[PDB]
Amino acid sequence: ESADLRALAKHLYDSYIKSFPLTKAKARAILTGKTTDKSPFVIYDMNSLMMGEDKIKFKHITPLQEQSKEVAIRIFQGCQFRSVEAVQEITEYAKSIPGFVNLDLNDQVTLLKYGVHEIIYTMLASLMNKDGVLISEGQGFMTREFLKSLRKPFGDFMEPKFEFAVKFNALELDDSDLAIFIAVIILSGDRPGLLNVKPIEDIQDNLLQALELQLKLNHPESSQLFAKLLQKMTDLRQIVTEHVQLLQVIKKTETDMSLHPLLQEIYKDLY
Amino acid sequence: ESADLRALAKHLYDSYIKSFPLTKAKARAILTGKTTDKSPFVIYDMNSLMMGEDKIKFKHITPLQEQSKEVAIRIFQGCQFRSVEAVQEITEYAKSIPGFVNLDLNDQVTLLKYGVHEIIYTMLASLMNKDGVLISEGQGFMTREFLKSLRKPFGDFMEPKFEFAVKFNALELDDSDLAIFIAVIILSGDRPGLLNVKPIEDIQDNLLQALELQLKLNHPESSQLFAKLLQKMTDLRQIVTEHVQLLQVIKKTETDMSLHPLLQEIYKDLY
Ligand SMILES: CCCc1c(OCCCOc2ccc3c(ccn3CC(=O)O)c2)ccc2c(C(F)(F)F)noc12
Ligand SMILES: CCCc1c(OCCCOc2ccc3c(ccn3CC(=O)O)c2)ccc2c(C(F)(F)F)noc12
Repeated sequence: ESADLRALAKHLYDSYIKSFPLTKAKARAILTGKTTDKSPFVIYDMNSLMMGEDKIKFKHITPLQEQSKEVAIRIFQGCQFRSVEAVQEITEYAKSIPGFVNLDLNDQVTLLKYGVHEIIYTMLASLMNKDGVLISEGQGFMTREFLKSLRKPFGDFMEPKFEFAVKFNALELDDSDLAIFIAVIILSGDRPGLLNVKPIEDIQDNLLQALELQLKLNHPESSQLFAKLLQKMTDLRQIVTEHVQLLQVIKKTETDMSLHPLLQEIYKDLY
Repeated sequence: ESADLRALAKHLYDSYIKSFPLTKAKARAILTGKTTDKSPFVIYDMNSLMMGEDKIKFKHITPLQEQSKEVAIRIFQGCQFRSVEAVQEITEYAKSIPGFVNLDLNDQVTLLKYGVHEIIYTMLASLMNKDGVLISEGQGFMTREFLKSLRKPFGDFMEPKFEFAVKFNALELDDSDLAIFIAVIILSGDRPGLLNVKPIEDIQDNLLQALELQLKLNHPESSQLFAKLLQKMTDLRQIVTEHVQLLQVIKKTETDMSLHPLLQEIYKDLY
């Protein structure tokens, strides 16, 4: 039913605004300059990075760890911290998705374990453009060129996400759209080790309907926007697999690395 | 006018029926012996428990967790699992209380965050009699005696809710009464961190009027039920402070640390 599907859309959007501090609308305002409260410090090379990290004078020290390593590894650690925080926000949002908490508790973990990074790259695009990405709660902007030039492996962890973002952002989705798309990703019946597949697919079918209606009602001039959005779901999967492999590379080229206890669990036995 | 207050009550009752599948009328019929045809499985001890635990799995894999830990901890974890489910139902009901979704987003989160526990205990009384509580949407019935027999910490974690349900159920409230009372509790202007108190009080004032007329009409012979009902909140606030306080001890003296990413994160400045 339309009325129902519209209510679900409205619901997902609300918990989305509640679960994710930096939305696309806000990210865009900062990137476009439209907003007015604090222009982002730009990090595009080694000297601006030092000044950006030590910029800590009027801006206190983020909850993330300090440092005592090289640049590449220090960015890797910042990506981990930030990624761990995202996971906490996505889990909170996942709980508001009608049906999700009613699922077998093991499948709730499985859908989270496999859909988390897919969601992190999808939403990370909201903070990107072809020249860089907003960091530190929209406080800074690290250029694509800088991140791409990091010694060997580290650089390849970044560029892929950018090529994805540039194509994903051409779809022009907004928060209300993304709120439903994210939910479609989490309720994926094809995740490895799911015990009760059908109940999860029935919910996804419902969200898929809500998403289609949402796309037709918010972008009436965008032909097949629904299909082209679902296609990007394959791009996401490639990002994660690629990422998982570069993680294997890093185990051979770096010394004591070790990921955060929460990220280690997600990657334990991951495709 | 009465008519508007009565129309609000009916709106609240209808939303309530949609948000909460197992109503008091339904539960009381099961707790008694109406339409004798599906007497729930009664768990009255450890053997019966495990006998019915794998009985709601003997069919298929969809419990809350299975045998592989201390029974007391496993029952405590099932309570958490169900608690997170109830939160989602309460949230959905909240959205139907006139005025709620128009409040500041942050305040909504805050009202729910502190109100849910008071609501969960209030509503659990509908599923209890002096001797036990209906579980798994009325599929099971676990005896208060058994809940009480759980080792020291866990046992006295359950009994206070039974002590509260007996005294509460003596007020003889029905679903149409409870729908309004629930709404009154959610719209409490004294929760910590509320940004706009005035509007929350204005809404609650209209609900207090609705609840009072409802009680005056539905229970004419129950002298001052309205006042006695408001007074029960002091007992609920107390029950919550106890439960929260007892949660401290549990967090400070236990092994199993695998919980639901809701209640935990939810607790903040929570008395
Ligand atoms: C979600 C990370 C987004 C991100 C950036 O996005 C670029 C693409 C990031 O791709 C990732 C995402 C997650 C990552 C890594 C490396 C490890 N992880 C953690 C994980 O795999 O869960 C790389 C770039 C820089 C930062 C920083 C900074 F280092 F500046 F503090 N924090 O977060 C960044
Ligand atoms: C809402 C709990 C209701 C309840 C029961 O009610 C007894 C009183 C429950 O009191 C509570 C209420 C909330 C609770 C706990 C323990 C943790 N929580 C979550 C929380 O409030 O933080 C205990 C008893 C057993 C179960 C089970 C079973 F273990 F059988 F699967 N599921 O749910 C039960």
